[PDB]
Amino acid sequence: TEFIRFSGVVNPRTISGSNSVPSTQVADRIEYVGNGYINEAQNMGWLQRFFLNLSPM
Amino acid sequence: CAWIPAKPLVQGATTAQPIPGPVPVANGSIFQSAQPINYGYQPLFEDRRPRNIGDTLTIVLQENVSASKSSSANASRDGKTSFGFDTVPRYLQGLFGNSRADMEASGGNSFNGKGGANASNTFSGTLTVTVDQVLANGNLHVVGEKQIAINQGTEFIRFSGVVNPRTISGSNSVPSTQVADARIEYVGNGYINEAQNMGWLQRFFLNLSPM
Amino acid sequence: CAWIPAKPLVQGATTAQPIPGPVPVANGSIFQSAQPI
Amino acid sequence: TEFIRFSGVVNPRTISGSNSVPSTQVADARIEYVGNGYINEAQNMGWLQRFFLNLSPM
Amino acid sequence: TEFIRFSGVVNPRTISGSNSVPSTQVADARIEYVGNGYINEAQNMGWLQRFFLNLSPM
Amino acid sequence: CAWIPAKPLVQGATTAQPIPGPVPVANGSIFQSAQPI
Amino acid sequence: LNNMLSQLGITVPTGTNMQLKNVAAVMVTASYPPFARQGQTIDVVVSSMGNAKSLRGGTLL
Repeated sequence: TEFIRFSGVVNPRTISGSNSVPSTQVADRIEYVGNGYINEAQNMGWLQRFFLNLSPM
Repeated sequence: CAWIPAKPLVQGATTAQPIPGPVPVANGSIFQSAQPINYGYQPLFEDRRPRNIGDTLTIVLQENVSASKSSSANASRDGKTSFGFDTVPRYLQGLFGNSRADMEASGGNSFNGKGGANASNTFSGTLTVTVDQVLANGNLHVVGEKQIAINQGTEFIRFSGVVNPRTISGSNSVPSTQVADARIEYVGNGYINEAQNMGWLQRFFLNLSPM
Repeated sequence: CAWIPAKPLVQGATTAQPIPGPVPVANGSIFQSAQPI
Repeated sequence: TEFIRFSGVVNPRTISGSNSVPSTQVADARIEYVGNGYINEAQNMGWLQRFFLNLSPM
Repeated sequence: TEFIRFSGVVNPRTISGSNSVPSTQVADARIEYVGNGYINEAQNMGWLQRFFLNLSPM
Repeated sequence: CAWIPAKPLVQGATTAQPIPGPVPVANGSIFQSAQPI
Repeated sequence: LNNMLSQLGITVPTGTNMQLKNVAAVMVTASYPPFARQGQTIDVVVSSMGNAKSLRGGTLL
């Protein structure tokens, strides 16, 4: 599954026509996250992450 | 064998002796009736749709169904880390003097799954059916069969369904797609049909043999 | 086997004998109703 | 034999002209297109292969 | 079998013409398109491969 | 196996017998209502 | 017109010219009076709907 979440503050004067407002006109959060093994395959892995954060060079 | 007794599908006499008719009544008229059979009312300008049990209707199958389904998924992860001095300062020899800190590692995980399915059928025949009964709303239950014996076997084409007496267009014809409860059978007999059967052992293996 | 007994999906008789209809009422009219449903 | 079965709820205003309505306009659309005989049997996985698919690692 | 399920909240003013509204105009859009059978089973990772993916270093 | 019992997703009868309707009221009108819903 | 013909028992093929000029689609409006009885009759107003030129001696069906 994929979750797309949006949050912000919209001034009720930039809304144009068909109740649409570009995200660039919204003040204050965009998340596009996934689940399942498809999402799991994009994680570094504990050992590789530890080496990246600690291994010299 | 070809000499085994057999009954042709067109059974009974293939001839009819014409009836002489009725002797005229000496009523002074050259015209003579012929014992009218049906006394029911028949409209003139209507499309002569089937209306009673014995009425016949023409069905154009023109069936064409096609369904497809596909799905796929994949997931690939690849990583490789390395670290090595190959030359260690004198002051750092304590921690990395040997290959103590020298490290190398690799890892991979690839998965790919796929699936699909298809199902299509077509039918391009014409079969004349007969009304079986008249429903409460006026819909007609039509059932018909046709047997053809080209040579060395027979084929039966049977149709059944419910036809609304308003989709019949012009020459008493209605597409099969407009018939509800469509039951269509096109079966055969003889060694030609027998050759298309799997066989008991192959069928058992197909239904039971692993893989 | 192909000789195993089987029942075609189109079961029942494939023929219908037409009904003769109702004898006319001697009301002096050629037109005769047909029992409206 | 092949059985094509349809079920759903149709609003009596999307029916256009010759008593026809697209399946996309029918709510609760249940569509089945199934088959029988050895033709359909040949498209089944098989017990052992299905067990391996559902249980065998990787 | 495949199940396509949709859920959401639709403002009764974006419905245009023939009772149609784009999914992008529906709030709380929940869309599921799932499958069953061995076709769907073949797209699962497998217990051992999933464990290695979630735990095996690198 | 393909011979295991299964229930098609389109369950229940696939046929509906039409209702004859209501007998007319001898009110002198050819038009007859149909129980508005 | 095709629906009426089919109901009467005539099914015109879907693909046809059907270029007639003796008929006009109309809207009929009536005033249901209070305490209306089943057998009573009321006056109606018929107004052309499409591009009919006139309804001089027409018949509402």
